[PDB]
Amino acid sequence: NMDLDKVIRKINKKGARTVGLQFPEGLKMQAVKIAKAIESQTPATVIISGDPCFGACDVSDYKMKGSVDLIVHYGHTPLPLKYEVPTLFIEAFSNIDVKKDLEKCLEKLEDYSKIALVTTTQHLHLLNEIKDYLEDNGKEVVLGSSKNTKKGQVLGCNFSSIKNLDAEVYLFIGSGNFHPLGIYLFTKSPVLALDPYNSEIRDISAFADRILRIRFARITKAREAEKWGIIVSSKEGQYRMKLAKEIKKILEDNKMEAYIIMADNINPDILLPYMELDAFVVSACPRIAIDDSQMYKKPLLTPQELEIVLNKRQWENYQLDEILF
Amino acid sequence: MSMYNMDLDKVIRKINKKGARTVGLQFPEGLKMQAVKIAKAIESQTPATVIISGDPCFGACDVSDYKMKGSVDLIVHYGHTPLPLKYEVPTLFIEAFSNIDVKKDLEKCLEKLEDYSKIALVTTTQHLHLLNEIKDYLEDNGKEVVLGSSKNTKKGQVLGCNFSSIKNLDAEVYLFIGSGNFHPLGIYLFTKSPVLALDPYNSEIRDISAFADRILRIRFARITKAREAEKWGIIVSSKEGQYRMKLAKEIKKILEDNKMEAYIIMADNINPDILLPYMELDAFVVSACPRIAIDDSQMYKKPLLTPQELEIVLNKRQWENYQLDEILF
Amino acid sequence: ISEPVVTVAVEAKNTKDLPKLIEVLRQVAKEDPTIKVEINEETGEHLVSGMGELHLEVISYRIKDKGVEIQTSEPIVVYRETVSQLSPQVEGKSPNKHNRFYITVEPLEDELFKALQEGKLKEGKVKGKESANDFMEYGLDKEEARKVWDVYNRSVFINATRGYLDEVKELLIEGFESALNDGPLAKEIAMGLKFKLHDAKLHEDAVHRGPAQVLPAIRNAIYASMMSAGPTLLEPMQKVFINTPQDYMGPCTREIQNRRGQIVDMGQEGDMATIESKVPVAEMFGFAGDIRSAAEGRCLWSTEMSGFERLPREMQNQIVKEIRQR
Amino acid sequence: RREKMIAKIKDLMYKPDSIRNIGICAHIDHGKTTLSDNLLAGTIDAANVSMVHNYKDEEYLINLIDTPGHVDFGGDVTRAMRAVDGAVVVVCAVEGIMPQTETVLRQALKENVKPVLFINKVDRLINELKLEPEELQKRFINIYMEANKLIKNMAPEDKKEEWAVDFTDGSVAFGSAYHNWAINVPMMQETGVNFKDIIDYCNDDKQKELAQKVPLSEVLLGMVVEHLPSPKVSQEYRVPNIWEGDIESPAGQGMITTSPDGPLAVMVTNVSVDKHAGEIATGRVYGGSIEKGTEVYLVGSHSKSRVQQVGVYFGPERVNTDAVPAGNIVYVAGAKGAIAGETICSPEDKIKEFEGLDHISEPVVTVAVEAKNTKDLPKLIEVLRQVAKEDPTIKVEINEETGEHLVSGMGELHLEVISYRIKDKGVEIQTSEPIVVYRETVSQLSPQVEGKSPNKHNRFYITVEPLEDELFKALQEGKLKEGKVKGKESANDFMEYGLDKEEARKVWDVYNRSVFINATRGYLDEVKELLIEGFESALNDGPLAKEIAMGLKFKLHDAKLHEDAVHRGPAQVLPAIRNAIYASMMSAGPTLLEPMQKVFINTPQDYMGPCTREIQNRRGQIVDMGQEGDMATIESKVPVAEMFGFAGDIRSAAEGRCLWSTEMSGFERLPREMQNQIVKEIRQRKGLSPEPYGPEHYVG
Ligand code: SF4
Ligand code: SF4
Repeated sequence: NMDLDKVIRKINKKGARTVGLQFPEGLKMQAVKIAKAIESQTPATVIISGDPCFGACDVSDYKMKGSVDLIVHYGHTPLPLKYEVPTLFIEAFSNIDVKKDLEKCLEKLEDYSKIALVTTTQHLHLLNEIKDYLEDNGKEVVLGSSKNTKKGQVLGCNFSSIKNLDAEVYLFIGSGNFHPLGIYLFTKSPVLALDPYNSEIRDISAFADRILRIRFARITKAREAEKWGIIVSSKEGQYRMKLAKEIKKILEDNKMEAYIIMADNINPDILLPYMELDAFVVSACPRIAIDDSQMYKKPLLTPQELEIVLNKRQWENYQLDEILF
Repeated sequence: MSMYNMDLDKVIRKINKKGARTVGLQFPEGLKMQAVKIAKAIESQTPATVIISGDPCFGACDVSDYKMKGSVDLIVHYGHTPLPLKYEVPTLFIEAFSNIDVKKDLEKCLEKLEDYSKIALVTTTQHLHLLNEIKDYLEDNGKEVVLGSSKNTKKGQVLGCNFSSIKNLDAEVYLFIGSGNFHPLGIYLFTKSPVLALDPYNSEIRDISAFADRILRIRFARITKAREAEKWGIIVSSKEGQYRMKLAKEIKKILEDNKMEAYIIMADNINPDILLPYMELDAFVVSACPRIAIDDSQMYKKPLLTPQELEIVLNKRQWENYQLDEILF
Repeated sequence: ISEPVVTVAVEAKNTKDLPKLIEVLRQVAKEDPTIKVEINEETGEHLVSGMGELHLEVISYRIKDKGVEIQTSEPIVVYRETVSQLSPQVEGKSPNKHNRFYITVEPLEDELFKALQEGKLKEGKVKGKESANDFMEYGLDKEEARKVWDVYNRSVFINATRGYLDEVKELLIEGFESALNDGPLAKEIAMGLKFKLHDAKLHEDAVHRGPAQVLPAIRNAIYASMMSAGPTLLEPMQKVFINTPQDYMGPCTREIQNRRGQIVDMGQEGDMATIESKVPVAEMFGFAGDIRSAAEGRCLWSTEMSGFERLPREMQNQIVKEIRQR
Repeated sequence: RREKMIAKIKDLMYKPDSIRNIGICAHIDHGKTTLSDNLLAGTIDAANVSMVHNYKDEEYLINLIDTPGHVDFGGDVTRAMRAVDGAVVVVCAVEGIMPQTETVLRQALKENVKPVLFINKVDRLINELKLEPEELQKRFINIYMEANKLIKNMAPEDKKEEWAVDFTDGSVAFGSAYHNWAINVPMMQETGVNFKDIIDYCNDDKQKELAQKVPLSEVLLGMVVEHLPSPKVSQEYRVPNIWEGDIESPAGQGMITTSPDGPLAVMVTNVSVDKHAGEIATGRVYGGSIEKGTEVYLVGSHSKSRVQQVGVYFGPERVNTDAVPAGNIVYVAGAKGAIAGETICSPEDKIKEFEGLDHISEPVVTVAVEAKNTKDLPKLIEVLRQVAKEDPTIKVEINEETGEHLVSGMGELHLEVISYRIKDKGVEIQTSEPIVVYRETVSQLSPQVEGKSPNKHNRFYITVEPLEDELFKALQEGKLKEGKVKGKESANDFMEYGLDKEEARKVWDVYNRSVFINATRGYLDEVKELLIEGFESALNDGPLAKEIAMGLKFKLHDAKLHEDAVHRGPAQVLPAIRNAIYASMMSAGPTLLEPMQKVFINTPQDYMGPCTREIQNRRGQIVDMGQEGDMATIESKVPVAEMFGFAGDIRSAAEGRCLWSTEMSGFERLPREMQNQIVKEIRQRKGLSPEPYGPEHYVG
């Protein structure tokens, strides 16, 4: 839910002639309704950023620079990124009825006493309710926090907050099964996910088996590769040029060729012309390699997976990629 | 393998002379093929690190100056003569001139031009260097040939969004030397004149008028549909050369003046997938490179229109004055 | 209107008389309510869809009333598509392979189809819940009927996702309409389909699911489910009434059979005979010529709609080839 | 010590008359192992074990060669028997002559093996049934009557009397291999044991006393020297039935006479990659002399290698040797990658093959294996690459999309053995139920068909025809390298093997028994490479079932590109060509092909009817029908899809007297009436759309 009255508050204060709107693709179809309201209530012209947008890493402050005086960005908690354009982050808390999914969750959590909670931007508002519920039903509830992440909150490349909980089980609240996968990989504890959208409850160790094996296969094919591509992103929150250049030197030290490729959105199509390159390392978002591996013919590896390739980490010690600041 | 002169020589000596230590390489999709070969050679001959731009690149309007700001010391951009637009980064243009000889096709050119005394020559960038020899042949065989220049385009060159260089020549025929329908297509739509095109690869000389009329009848049908549209998008591009926000906003107010809704949407690359979310919008007007709306319209269910076509929808421009839009600096 | 059976393409000889060719087309469609018109944004042809050869011929004539110098193509038998068995549940996967949505498709109940065709049941997205009375009135079992999400292009798309389906509603309706516009058989308008949502799941969040994820998943599931239900292309049929002198009885009966005609009823009044037959519209092109020679001009004949019946099994492969090739 | 024995073996190996090349023929629980081990005594499971034995003031060199008896791996059975001249037939005295005993004895007799009979587990007759001496006599005589029936039916007609087994002259003996004692009638008339003593020693558990002056190894190896033939004696009659050559030829005559002077001619018996050692081929020299550091031409490989270390056996150990002459059992290292059954010879003198193939091993059944714990994984890959090194018929892929380790081999049983062999290496795995390998092709020439890109302004025209059989077969049998056509006047080779000259010049890439060929004269030099990639990608998963395509000519006729030469990239070209290819194949009568086996049965001729019936029930075609003595040979072709369970069904149908083999025949076309069903099964199984997208999904 879009927090329109607050957006309006901020627009009118800061005297906007022109306002940009940013959404993940999941929220874009509310851009017209919001643009229509703001243009009705203020003298401002609304510019919808029509750009595909994954996260807080993906602010179009360079694209919208000069075109809009303020950016309203929905669905994300801001990162430690130094915003050029004035920006308002609206979390857009879930339009949900969480209620008689609580008892179902309790049912599946019978075996466990000390529980860690994890959730995402859109469900932050539900933490306390569910924490106090579990406590009044005999559970001990621990919520992680960290430098970047609020109490109980995580991101796809910021799992720091749940590294040090020592809970016996972890309950993730929400959809997106990258998050529970990350929880499972880092904690190596049983992990349940409640998807409050369609009421699905599930163990993520199951879904990990078959993904880990796929990653393994990827890695194994990559062991044959003699020419590598190293993908970096022009997205401000994905930009890891330092790392990319370190990886290049590493691969060259292992007497292989490697070439740095920089792009905004990464997709299979944009690797298609580099036919001499036999595999790729992602020096941008850790999710790309993991979530979209089925879309790429050639192996796409996280930097951790490349470590495995080079035998400078064991498969024993597989680790997701994380994006620090 | 090299169909085009990439002038590795020049790029390397200027890189070294200027002391650049990180260099960005931008290729159109026709030359991305060579990125790795090129990259390997530059890294073997300089201690500079090469950054290959993986993003699409349609033209000179689409330099990655913004994106690579701070990241590289120098951009080498291939395949185009530059638009004179503002550079955030040191930028070298390499045009990548074709290694092709049209001499062997000039006889059949002459036969196909029995009916024309006054010719415009036109090419695109990679065949610019061959205009001389074509022009000399033609004039030695009783033709009068004119080279058009303009503020934006070199002598005898078109681009899909600037035909400025054939505006005031008023010839019987325009002879295009190049590869694809698009450039001959654009010259036909702007001039409504005889347009011949020599493909110096097919060795095939073709009159474009048939395909042009086919296109135009589909543009008619798009405009027909757009007349029922009540809620509109105005598409704007963050592409350096394609940014026309002034016009976008003007069109906004014009549509509102005509009691319709209009919303500006800005992005980098325009494709049908980015526009699927805006379910409310019935048709779209393209303030970016006009050629998207013309060339790719079959990929879009909803009508994509140039500003000029919008004028026809609103009965503010005559059907007889259907025209391509242009980009000028 | 005389339910459209023949569609012919008409275009302007001067591509500049175009502004008034639009006026001409909308005048012709106003003058004759049996003629329905649309300009193909996909193709660039202005299509005129009418009630047979003669029905279209009147419209191609009334381009003279509008003064548009035009070419008019030979008419095509405008087909509709349906399915002959129920399908097992077929899964559509989202653009990333991120969502799996399972649908079963089966031929819609005759009572419901009739109710839609004869206008007892209005078309469109089933929004108001208490208006579910309409679905019941049109023959659907009430509790099952209230799960209808769209009534779209002669079919119904229905939701059995409990809890599930919570994401996609608007996108699924758009995808339903798009799926019915161009069916599985040869991209012909679909008729008389029930689409049931059997199961559903989703990988990424519901704030990473947009239109490029929902649209492909539903669209691919829907085509695949229709194709696995024994998809049938159908031709339009006519009830054909021929009134002729008895003298030409044998030749007239021959002419009917030659056009895929089967005798329905046969009445005699004095020296005259009235013959009631059923025949496909597709097989009756140029019928004025054939029926004239076969009866020495004695027969006067006319046609009424008998439905968009199934095109014959042995002829289907060729007709599909011709349509797809075109 | 050892030195003395090894000197004596090197002295021995140059006399063919003083060798015995022998094997042990037994039912699976009848005590082959324990006899083999204990025989060596005066464990094993090896290439071969050698024994030097004194018999009547003369020394003899006995090679106990491995002789598997798994009757549904009949290739291995028959190959083993081909190596041996004599067989110790071993029968449990309680259970008598078993199905399996008859079967393996019969193959021994067929390949000109002289049998000698040992009745084992005498102890348990006398413990279970307590016979009178006359009742012992009569059970021995009954077993040796059954033995003699198989010798009278199967043996050479020259030999049916001489090779028959006789109690009198001691070609039959009895004892217990376990308790280390054996006796024949000649040993009874040397020690003065009667049948009553044997019964007392067995009842009173005094079997160690007995063991002492009628030792298993002395008695039974004496019996082997007396009764079983030398290589020199044997090869005069064995050579023509083991080898199909010109017998008047100098290599032929050199094998006949057991000439170390002849052209070298050897047969590889097994090859085993050994745990501290390397890869070794154990073999029999029929003729000539193999030498260390010598070049030797594998006739199966149509190739060469140069022998590093030659040697012979000293029990289960191997003694390195300068030369190994004919009549011996050989170990060699540096055999290239020669397999079991391989014909090795002199290069320059280059003999004819003992055992070959009529069609190179294409794997026809695929099974999925994974490691049960997601942690033995990196080692599972070491196990699988060991397996694939030791067995070249087994091919292995790792699915990047799925994470499965796919193992493709020669049949259900071949793969069963492999997923067993994984557990000997110690990856705890789960094995899936196996699938058949299909191949896709087209049966007609296609119309010219247009493939359009997403942007609808790029557009290629191609036709597909079945590739010419000459070209297909020359790719299959390795005359022509596959891959991108580089050297241009190499188009000659395509001409030679049946393609037209203008066709040949314009062949562009070759791949999956297929060729993409360029009908545009005059251009394309950027897009060429993209077209190739699109082509190869398209053939990896064909249209019908996403199975490997083969057997195709693609002709590129004509093509139009709307964009600039230098604005056109793979997002235009690759869908356009790849759409063209599927559409063109679908308009060429697309065909599924199934793999087929040549299936060999040997079974007594009462079971002719049942075995022929069982083959026909599985869509089998009878090919040829042979007859040797009491038994019938059946040659068949049978589809691989109808061969699951066959070992069970044909055991019942022939009361376990079946010995059978398979070999790859190639891929027949699947029948028309079958195809729709089978394609729907494969697409169902892969989670594809139930019907396969036809020309409509590639047209506009
Ligand atoms: S995981 Fe990737 S998309 Fe998500 S916040 Fe991190 S960098 Fe952005
Ligand atoms: S059409 Fe114009 S704006 Fe677009 S790429 Fe070509 S030159 Fe640039």
